[PDB]
Amino acid sequence: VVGPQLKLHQCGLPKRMALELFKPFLLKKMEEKGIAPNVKAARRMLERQRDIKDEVWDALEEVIHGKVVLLNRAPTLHRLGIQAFQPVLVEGQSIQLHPLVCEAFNADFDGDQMAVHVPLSSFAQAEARIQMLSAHNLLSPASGEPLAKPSRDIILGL
Amino acid sequence: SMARPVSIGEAVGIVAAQSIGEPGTQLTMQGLPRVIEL
Amino acid sequence: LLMGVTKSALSTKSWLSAASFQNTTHVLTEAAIAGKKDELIGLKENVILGRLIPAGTGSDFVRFTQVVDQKTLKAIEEARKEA
Amino acid sequence: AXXXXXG
Amino acid sequence: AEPGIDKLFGMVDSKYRLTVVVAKRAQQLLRHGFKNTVLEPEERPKMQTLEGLFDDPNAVTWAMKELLTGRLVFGENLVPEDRLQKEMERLYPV
Amino acid sequence: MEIKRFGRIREVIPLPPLTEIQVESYRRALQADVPPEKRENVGIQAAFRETFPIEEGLVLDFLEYRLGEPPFPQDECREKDLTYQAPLYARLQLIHKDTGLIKEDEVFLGHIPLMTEDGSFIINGADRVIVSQIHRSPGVYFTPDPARPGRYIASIIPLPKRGPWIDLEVEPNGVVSMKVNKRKFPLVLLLRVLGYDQETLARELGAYGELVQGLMDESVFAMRPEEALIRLFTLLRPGDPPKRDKAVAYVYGLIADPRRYDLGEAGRYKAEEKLGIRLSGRTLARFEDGEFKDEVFLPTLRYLFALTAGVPGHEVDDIDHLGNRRIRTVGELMTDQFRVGLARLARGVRERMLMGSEDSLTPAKLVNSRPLEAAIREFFSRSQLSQFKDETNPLSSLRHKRRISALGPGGLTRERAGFDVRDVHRTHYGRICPVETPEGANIGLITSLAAYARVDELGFIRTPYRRVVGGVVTDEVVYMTATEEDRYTIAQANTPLEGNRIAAERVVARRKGEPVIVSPEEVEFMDVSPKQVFSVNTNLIPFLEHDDANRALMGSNMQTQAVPLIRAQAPVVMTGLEERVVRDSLAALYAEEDGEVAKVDGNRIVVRYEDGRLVEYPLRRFYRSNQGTALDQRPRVVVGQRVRKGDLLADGPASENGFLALGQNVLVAIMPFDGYNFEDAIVISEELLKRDFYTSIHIERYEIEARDTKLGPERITRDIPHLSEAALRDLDEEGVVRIGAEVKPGDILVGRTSFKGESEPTPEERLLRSIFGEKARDVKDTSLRVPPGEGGIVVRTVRLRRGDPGVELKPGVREVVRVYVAQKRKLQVGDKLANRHGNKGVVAKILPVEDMPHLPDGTPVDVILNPLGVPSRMNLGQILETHLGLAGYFLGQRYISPIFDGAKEPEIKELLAQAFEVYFGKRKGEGFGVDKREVEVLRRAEKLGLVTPGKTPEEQLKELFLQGKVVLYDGRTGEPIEGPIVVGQMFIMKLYHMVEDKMHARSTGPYSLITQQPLGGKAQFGGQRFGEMEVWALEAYGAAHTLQEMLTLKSDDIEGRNAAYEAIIKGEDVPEPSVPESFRVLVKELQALALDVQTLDEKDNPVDIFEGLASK
Amino acid sequence: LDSKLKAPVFTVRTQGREYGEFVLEPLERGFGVTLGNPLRRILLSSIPGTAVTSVYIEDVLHEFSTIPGVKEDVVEIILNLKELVVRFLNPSLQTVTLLLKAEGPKEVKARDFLPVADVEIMNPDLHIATLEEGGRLNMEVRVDRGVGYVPAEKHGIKDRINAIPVDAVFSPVRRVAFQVEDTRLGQRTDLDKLTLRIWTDGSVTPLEALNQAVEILREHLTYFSNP
Amino acid sequence: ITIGIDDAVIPEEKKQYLEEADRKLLQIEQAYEMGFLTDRERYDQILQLWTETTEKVTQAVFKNFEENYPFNPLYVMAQSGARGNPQQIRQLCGLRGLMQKPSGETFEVPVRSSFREGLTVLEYFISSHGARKGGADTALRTADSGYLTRKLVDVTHE
Amino acid sequence: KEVRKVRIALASPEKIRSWSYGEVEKPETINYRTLKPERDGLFDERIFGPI
DNA sequence: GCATCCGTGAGTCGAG
DNA sequence: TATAATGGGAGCTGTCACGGATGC
Ligand SMILES: CO[C@H]1/C=C/O[C@@]2(C)Oc3c(C)c(O)c4c(O)c(cc(O)c4c3[C@H]2O)NC(=O)/C(C)=C\C=C\[C@H](C)[C@H](O)[C@@H](C)[C@@H](O)[C@@H](C)[C@H](OC(C)=O)[C@@H]1C
Ligand SMILES: [Mg+2]
Repeated sequence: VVGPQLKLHQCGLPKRMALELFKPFLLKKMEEKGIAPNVKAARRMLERQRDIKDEVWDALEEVIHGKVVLLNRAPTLHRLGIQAFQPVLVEGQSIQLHPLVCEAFNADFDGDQMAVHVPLSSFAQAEARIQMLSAHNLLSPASGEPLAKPSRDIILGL
Repeated sequence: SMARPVSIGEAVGIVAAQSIGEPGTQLTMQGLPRVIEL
Repeated sequence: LLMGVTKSALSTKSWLSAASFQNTTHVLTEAAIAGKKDELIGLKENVILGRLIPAGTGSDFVRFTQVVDQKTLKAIEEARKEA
Repeated sequence: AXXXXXG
Repeated sequence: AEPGIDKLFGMVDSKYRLTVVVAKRAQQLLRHGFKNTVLEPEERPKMQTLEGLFDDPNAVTWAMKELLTGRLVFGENLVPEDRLQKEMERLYPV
Repeated sequence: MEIKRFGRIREVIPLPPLTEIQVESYRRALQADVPPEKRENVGIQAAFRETFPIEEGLVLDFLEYRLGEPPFPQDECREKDLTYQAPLYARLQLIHKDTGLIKEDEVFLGHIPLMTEDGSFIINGADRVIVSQIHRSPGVYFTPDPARPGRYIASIIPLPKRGPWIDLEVEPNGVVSMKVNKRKFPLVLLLRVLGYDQETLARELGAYGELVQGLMDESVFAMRPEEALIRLFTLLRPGDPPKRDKAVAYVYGLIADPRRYDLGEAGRYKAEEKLGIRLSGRTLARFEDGEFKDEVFLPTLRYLFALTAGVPGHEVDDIDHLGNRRIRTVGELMTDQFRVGLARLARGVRERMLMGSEDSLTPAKLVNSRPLEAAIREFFSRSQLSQFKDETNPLSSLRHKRRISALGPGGLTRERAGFDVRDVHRTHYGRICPVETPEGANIGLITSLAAYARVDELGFIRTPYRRVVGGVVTDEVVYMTATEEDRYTIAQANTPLEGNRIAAERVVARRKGEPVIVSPEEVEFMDVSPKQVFSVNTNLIPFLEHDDANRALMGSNMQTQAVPLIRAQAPVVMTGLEERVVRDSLAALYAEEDGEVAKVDGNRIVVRYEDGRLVEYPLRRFYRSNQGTALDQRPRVVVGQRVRKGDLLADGPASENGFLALGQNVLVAIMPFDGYNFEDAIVISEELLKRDFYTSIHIERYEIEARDTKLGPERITRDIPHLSEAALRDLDEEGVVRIGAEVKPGDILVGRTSFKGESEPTPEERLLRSIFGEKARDVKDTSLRVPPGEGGIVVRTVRLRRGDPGVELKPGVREVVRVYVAQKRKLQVGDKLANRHGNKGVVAKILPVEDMPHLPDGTPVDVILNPLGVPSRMNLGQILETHLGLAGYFLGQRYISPIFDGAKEPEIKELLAQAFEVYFGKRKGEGFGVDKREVEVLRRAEKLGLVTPGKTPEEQLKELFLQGKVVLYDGRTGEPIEGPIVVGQMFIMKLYHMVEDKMHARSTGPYSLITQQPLGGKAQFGGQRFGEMEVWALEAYGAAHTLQEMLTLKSDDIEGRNAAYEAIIKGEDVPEPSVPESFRVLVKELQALALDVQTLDEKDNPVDIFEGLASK
Repeated sequence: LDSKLKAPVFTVRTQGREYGEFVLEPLERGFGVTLGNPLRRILLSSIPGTAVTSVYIEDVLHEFSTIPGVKEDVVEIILNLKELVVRFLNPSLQTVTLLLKAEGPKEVKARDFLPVADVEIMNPDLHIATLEEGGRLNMEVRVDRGVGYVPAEKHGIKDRINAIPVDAVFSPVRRVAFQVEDTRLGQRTDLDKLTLRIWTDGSVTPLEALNQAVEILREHLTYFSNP
Repeated sequence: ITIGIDDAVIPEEKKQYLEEADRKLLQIEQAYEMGFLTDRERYDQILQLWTETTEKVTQAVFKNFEENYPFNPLYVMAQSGARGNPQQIRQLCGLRGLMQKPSGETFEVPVRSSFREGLTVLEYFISSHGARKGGADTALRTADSGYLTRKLVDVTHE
Repeated sequence: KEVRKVRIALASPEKIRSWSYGEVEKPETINYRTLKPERDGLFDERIFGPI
């Protein structure tokens, strides 16, 4: 679904998706605070949905801070089929995508789906952030020309 | 992509293949068969 | 000798790559007879083995780079000045 | 069933 | 875009070298509990929580900023590995 | 409200029963209502007639059959997971030749599934539709030789798996060659075997260009039919001894055997018409008076040489022509499999006749039903043409039944399918729809039967045409095959008529598909209606003439995906076909005769007719469809109401007062909104969720079995080890969740405890056990729990148990428990909406009502569509629908605008004018003049050349409203949108692709057995696939460690993934990954292939990746 | 159903008297633009300020005429006069006529205007005109108190036959830009964050400007009192 | 910015260009009658005529837009490059144009209707051939494209 | 050590016998009752390993 | 030298 | 643990686009 509000480097990530994706980190940061005595307690606490509480969301927000995920839309035709975005927790089950990268994925809003991957180590996260960040690739490795550029509504208004 | 010198270690082959392949679905069936022929 | 992309692919040195591409029986038998070794020069090979590919952050060129702060650098410098 | 998603 | 990314791409002969530098530095910071940081207290990256501002938990952010401050030395064959390990352990226990 | 209809076209005949293809095909096949002596030879009757009599000596013969009554009714079959079917009994008589002993008995042949009223089947509890198949009609064809331009290829094709194709070709050397079973041999030889002599072929074929001399061979006529036969047998059968009777038997089996080689009745007729001859049997030759006699080959060779010579009255054939392509319906397919099974039964019967007691044998002791049962069952369960029913809405089922597939057994294989097959042939007109098909791989291979189209007894598709004699159009209708259609000049249906007479001097018509302008003196026939050109889905798109064919396709397809809504409405602009579709799908309940309604209940409707009889109609309520949509009927009448014959009683699913309801009529504004509708995304008003527009009920089935084990029995129980009362709160005494309890992910639907596998406690477990002093229980908790992302209210529980009346399960299973969970889904971001014109999008934003663009009178709009979606796609139908929709919004009336005959611009403008009066004159009467904002907007529109300068504000507002545009205020500002905006009612549907179903994520989960990699699918809580192309992506980015993570740490490196997880939860960075298990598997597989895979170092000295475990 | 709401925290960020940023968070859904738009309208349109309405220059017949001895044409001087920021220290004073006389090789700035009682020139270094040898400039400018923006052709005021009406920019506010960003308090992610940005000429500070704006609005809410 | 049905503007010039065309058609027809032109010659001439006519009415639509209605939504979206190209817009306000037989041969009788005026059943069915062929093209070429990409990757990957 | 190379070659019958932990002399898989591997069968624990 | 035969290829994720 | 019994059946059909091997 298109977020208009997203900065070029950002993507809307559903809360539950992020919770499950980042789950070990969330357990760790839950033990770091007083939310749970230990890891296992935290996991058993997250297992049921009616056991979920306010503090855990702020905890998750602390967890994902500075981190990025990878968005990929099949088919991946060229390098930009995967791009790195800083996740922003959103209400709803839909992933929010930034308009300018659409042309790069050949994505539109008619019901296309995308996949999220979480790079784990410091190395992978560094690679993602420096090399694969959407805002960092502005030009076609193919033609050299601009890749993320105004289209549709934007060009219209301007 | 960066409009500057290529960084050593950049994998060129995959980039070339992808760059040639991506527009391929915009060519019909002298078009795509000519490309494959070449 | 000019050969098309497929034959050129199958004709490469790395038998892992050729075997992953196509004509698996042919490639593999011709590799087994001659007792071929795969030096793992290309990407596909190391991908199959699950190693760090020889490109980007996995290129020998930039991968051995070290980083150190001036404090620790000078401490180690004094350790070197002692001996 | 395929293309951009009629069915 | 990562803050001052252009300068970082300027610092190195290859972008991937920058990547390796930042990753390694970040691992150092994680392992030594941030004690080894070259950043003054006022330069510390901040995460804004419910209570107030706190230290940014993200190691990579730190490493990139440290790198921007020019207070780091990066290159091949600076010091033998076990020596660097033992020394960093000496100055900053873990 | 008043429904105003447009159009001047008068339909002579209505649409035929839409399911007639299915129902009439199957009925024709079974003849269950026909008394045995009156049965025509067709279908299973014909199968019996072919198989019997059986010889070799004893003789088993066929008399008649009978089909009994179903052991269980349809609903009961659906619930008990049975098959709705009737017993098949067969009267046979065993006859000993010598003894003269005759024994007559009725043997039980197993069961034949019955077709339900709506034209579907129930197989093993599931609703299945048998999809009719399109193929190449049997007969004789002549097609141009691709290599040799001057020459041709003759082909003789029988029914599928009814025996081999035959190719007659004139070779470069001059001899005429025949190809059978991929064997080329001179046709002369076969001609000699048939008993032809050189004289006969000389006088018959002599008139030609001396191609006949290529058929002239002296060595062939130098041998009698016997010698020629043995010669041919030696030619076709290398290594097989050339015995006389064996040769006669083989060649007879290949050519003259009706039991083996069979042309269709279609092939019969077609061969007759093409070759200009008359066939006795359905074979190519006969065995008569000890020898062979030729029916076919000589006429065929004659026509071939006559085509080669250039003789007038001889032509090639179009295999894409619908005169040359036919349809095998349900009955023909089922009968085919029945014939196969019967053949197997005959083989078994003979085998049983050879040995065994030769005195005492009965038809019961000879006949085993097993092959026939296994055959029919194979067809209904595993055939590609037997398909899980599409139940999404009634239109889905109806369309599914009308599907024409080129795939399946004997049919085409895609990736083998060319462009010519997928093309729309000129003869598709009135027969197969040019529009409705898939976008993807199957395009042109799967199609839809046209609305007025019919399938004849021969299996060819026919379309109706009105007779025209001397410029007078009669009411006499004639259905034609494409071949017969080619013979006439057929005028278009929109051509002017005064009374029954053609009112135009120049009339548009067709000759062999080619458009031609003729005089009324020349017109033989005229189109029944434009409706006949398209399918049922396509016929539901109003203003279709304004839509590009591709978007028409998209909308057409998309209607099938419409989800039944609790509030669902009929479209404001209909095609007039909305009612028939509901009526034929048997979704809605109707009145059988005239009468009075005695009772009205939510569960039932009781009706007294003129017959004085009380007929009670029960209502299906909240049943789960195959696609999970809730199919329920609701009563539309009241106590005492008088009802004539055919009046509506209960409203089916996706139906409003008898009209087809696929969605809601919402008030739309077409303007860009803050990038929220960017790239086909859609913005909706929260007022839609408030009043429950686009809200749908969905039901999901959960099933669990408790069985007997060698470790002890599983049991459904409320007693679950290590669980609190908090977790057992909603569980009843037996352990089954109660009806009406709300269940969320993690909840227990059904409790179950399984005896633990034999377990050696790890030392830590033993020590901890000593510390807490608690016995380790013998049973563990296997209880069926609500999957992630699922949940709802529990509306039903079914419990079956072994040792209970009427209940027997599969061996080893003690009990089966089912829980039905229904959830009520509102609309939410990520759900897919679409119109009928091919505009499709996902709701990207739900704004509060105050943010929504509104009319001057304070009325907000439900949906904001993006204008950018219109021009590129070229579907203008939605625009007109919107305009007329605006009119209908203010006049409070709906419309019917049939395709190609419908409301045109001027009439829409009149309606919009009246609407303007209602929308404005009221306001003037209310004592409110023109707003300042309306002045600004009017200045703008005046600059845009939209309105004529100098007019009063009211006049210009009317001018805009007539163009379908109104003044709109932005809800956030209060300022007007600088231009006037197009606003109006549009019919939009909620498609079955819903974000609630599709969203999934996983950290860690189950892994595969051999590969040790994460499972696929959301149901399995598996991971996303990172494929070759994603790997290429990462490589091009040159992210090495990310890629290495994907290849190792995240999947299939055991030690690595365990270590990584432990590290992350500990707060430690992830460890260096190791060798992925799938490579170890590769190595071992290669070793199993007798190849040695050695991982070395740079020293060429072996490195052991198995860590010694594999080496002695 | 049962609702809790905390009073938002007003955040101020100011650079000199020329600019400021204003952040109000958290706000209830939709209330970002509910307060935002009105204040924008009120700020630009209704905030009290001073402008140059009319100007007379000796030996100058009309607006597009050229002045011998001066490089800028009359039009360019009128423009420079539009950017003059004049502050009235006395609330009683509705109008002033500022006289300026100069000649010779000198570049006239806003300082050269002869001082008037309770009239402060905020931008004395502002450029008006440059004169060469033999060039003369004799002018009188009419400064009135007013609100918003009034074009010359709208007021059409003249003290003299040769006096030229000038488009009067009264608004001390040069620009208002506001944006509402989604921010979260605890569980709810949609809660509104209002960020407001205001430009001024220095005569009235942005904080003063916004306070005046909310006062005008609040007073209007009292107009619903007595029928 | 919006789209009403009146926003597709059928130029007057169209009618003229049609009548003239008809006239020329007749001329060519006469040329066939007396045997000056062969069948294929006449066919080619008619095709050329209709091609040039189509071009002409496209230019007529766009000139009408440029001069008379510069802010007309179709024209705006086209010119800005936000949506649409001259041919599509021409189909909207102009004539639909020449149509292909399933064989690839072109019909002599072009659709004279815009999507605004609306097509006639025979016209629609005539066009469906083209639509189907195009759609099948799109569906079939994805596979071969993919195959090519894979071959290229495998040959260049080291 | 680090793996820098991968070699493939024809395996000698002696090498094949060297890999093998035993010969499978029986077609049997597991027992129809105990559901445990048979002796000298494809699943035998004697050869391939402990379950 | 040039017709002819046999084997091997023929897009991606999703659900199934 | 003993009349004598002595050569099997099903094929399965609208793809090219070929590559190198094999054949007058
Ligand atoms: C048993 O057949 C299976 C495949 C056999 O293999 C193959 C090789 O032969 C066929 C035949 C003979 C067909 O006609 C197919 C067909 O018409 C398809 C798609 C296919 O792939 C078809 C296949 C094959 O792939 N397109 C449609 O039908 C479209 C135009 C409308 C209906 C869509 C709904 C969603 C379905 O109807 C669905 C409810 C379900 O019924 C099918 C998905 C069914 O799956 C099952 C469980 O029944 C398929 C067809
Ligand atoms: Mg899409």
